[PDB]
Amino acid sequence: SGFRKMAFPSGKVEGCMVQVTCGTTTLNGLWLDDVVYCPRHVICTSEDMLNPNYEDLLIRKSNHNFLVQAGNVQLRVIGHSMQNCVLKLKVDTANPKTPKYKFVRIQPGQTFSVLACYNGSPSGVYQCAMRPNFTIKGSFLNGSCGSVGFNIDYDCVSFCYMHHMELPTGVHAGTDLEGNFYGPFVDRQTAQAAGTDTTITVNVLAWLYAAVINGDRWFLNRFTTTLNDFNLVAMKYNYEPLTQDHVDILGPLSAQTGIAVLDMCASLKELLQNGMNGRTILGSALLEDEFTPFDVVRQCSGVTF
Amino acid sequence: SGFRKMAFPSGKVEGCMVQVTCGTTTLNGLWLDDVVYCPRHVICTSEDMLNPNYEDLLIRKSNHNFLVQAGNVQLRVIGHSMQNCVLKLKVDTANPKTPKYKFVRIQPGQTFSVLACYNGSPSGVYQCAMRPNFTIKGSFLNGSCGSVGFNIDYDCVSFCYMHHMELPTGVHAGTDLEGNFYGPFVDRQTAQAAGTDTTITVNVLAWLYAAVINGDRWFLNRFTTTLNDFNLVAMKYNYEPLTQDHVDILGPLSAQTGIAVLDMCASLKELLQNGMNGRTILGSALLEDEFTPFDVVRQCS
Ligand SMILES: COCC(=O)N[C@@](C)(C(=O)Nc1cncc2ccccc12)c1ccc(Cl)c(Cl)c1
Repeated sequence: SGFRKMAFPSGKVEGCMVQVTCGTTTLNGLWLDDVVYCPRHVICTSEDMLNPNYEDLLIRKSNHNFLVQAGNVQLRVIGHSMQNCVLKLKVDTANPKTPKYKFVRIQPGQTFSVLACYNGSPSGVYQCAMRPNFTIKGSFLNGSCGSVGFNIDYDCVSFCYMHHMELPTGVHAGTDLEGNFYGPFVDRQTAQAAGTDTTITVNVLAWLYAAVINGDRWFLNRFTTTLNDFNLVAMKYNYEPLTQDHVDILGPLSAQTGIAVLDMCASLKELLQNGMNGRTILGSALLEDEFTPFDVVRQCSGVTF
Repeated sequence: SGFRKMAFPSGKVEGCMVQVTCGTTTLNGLWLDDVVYCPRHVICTSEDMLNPNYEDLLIRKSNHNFLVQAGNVQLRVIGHSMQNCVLKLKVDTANPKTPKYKFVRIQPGQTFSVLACYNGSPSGVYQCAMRPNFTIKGSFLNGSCGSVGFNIDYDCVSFCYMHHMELPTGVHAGTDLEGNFYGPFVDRQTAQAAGTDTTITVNVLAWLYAAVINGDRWFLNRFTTTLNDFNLVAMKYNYEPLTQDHVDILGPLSAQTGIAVLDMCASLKELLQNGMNGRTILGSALLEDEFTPFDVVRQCS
């Protein structure tokens, strides 16, 4: 029993965290094989952040301008290239702690673990979801840039995020490991605002299935709904539309609990219109949307890494 | 900015997780140096669970009855001893991945990370707190026994918990790494019930200070209170009494935010009386009590 917000074990990623220093800026880098990946804004100071020509700033840099530190060992930079918003520092040493890894771009609603680092040193791990507005509600302080988001698939680490910045509302923006931003964000100093967020519907439904698996049934009802009627109601409460893909994905949880997805939709529909009424689901007074259907299965079955 | 429930990086503890098998039972062990620590109930049979004599069952066991597996390598048991509710299996290999560590016994209200394992294999990490009733609200399935609770402070792993059992309410009971149970629990199938839980008041106040640091001030008020008047109100909502130690502990957060501890106590009384009114504090509609004053300072500086 129990349902906690659980991150993947961070050991395989901790062995990849390095400190990258370029001039006055110190952020984190991800050392995989003989390459160190980090946000390209490390080559930026104060005027280099306002209106920056990154190709122009990078051509002016030499390999010895980047001080890379793996623990107490300085890594020798032998090359530098830029792919989108990520800087790639070729080093002389291949990381012996390099795990089996992939660079994957995730979709909104998908969750991943974040290993928050400061000065190439891991300080915490947490689980969060790529919001529909492409931001992450992270916990980051100055110096966290270059902290990575990942999923662990069997023995393979799928890197899906690199932290670049904090928006004025306290939410975070970053890129996949190929330097492509998540959302309409750019890596510079300009007016950028996160779009109005929406709730990840498939994730709330998965979390309601997890509540049923844990003995919380108070919200269940005898009613069912059509997918169209549910989406008409969901749109009104700023909830993401539920597709037939989502209904299919929730199939195993529906089979395990004996509650059809559209029957669970009718419970969510009542919860949106009438509220919790002083009651809680899995210790929460709000509908949780940062557990995917796979996360629920993984935690309520016992999958290991 | 931001406030998340944050666990410590689990790498240093992952390198210590082994699988311990004794007869039909398979749970997790913690391999530190040449010793593997695990719950002593790994030696228990079917009829030897309601009233087990552990000294008697252990004297009947030999080193080859324990199959210890570190990844795909079978470790060789060369000794066995029992310290309270933990079994210590002396092995012939010192764990090369052994970090700088300590065994620390924590007090209720203290937080720690849990690395949940199944068959000596880490499946996930989460944060939780020692409840005032000495249980943890964990997420554990059968086979998670021997999973450990830890804190990491300046390169050193402080082991503070080892999972032993699930109570009938779904909450969990376990021991410190010296085998001493937290709470009035025993490692027997006897009728055991967790005492009625209470909210960790000092932790809620620390979390309200974290909300102020993050710009959330809606709950603040013009009032202050006496510690006695606060405790009289707190006990009515099943909140732990706030001691002068707690008031002292919240001093740095009080200095940083400019809100006196007893002034924040008056905010908390009002929150208890009125509720949230559709508003949230740090993305929560409930008062969070699983962040210590030390966690708040750590995360906000
Ligand atoms: C055959 O195992 C039955 C069982 O419950 N065994 C465990 C081992 C048990 O509770 N363990 C489990 C741990 N954490 C979550 C658990 C969720 C579900 C089930 C089991 C959990 C048990 C039981 C009674 C005692 Cl006194 C002790 Cl010390 C241990």
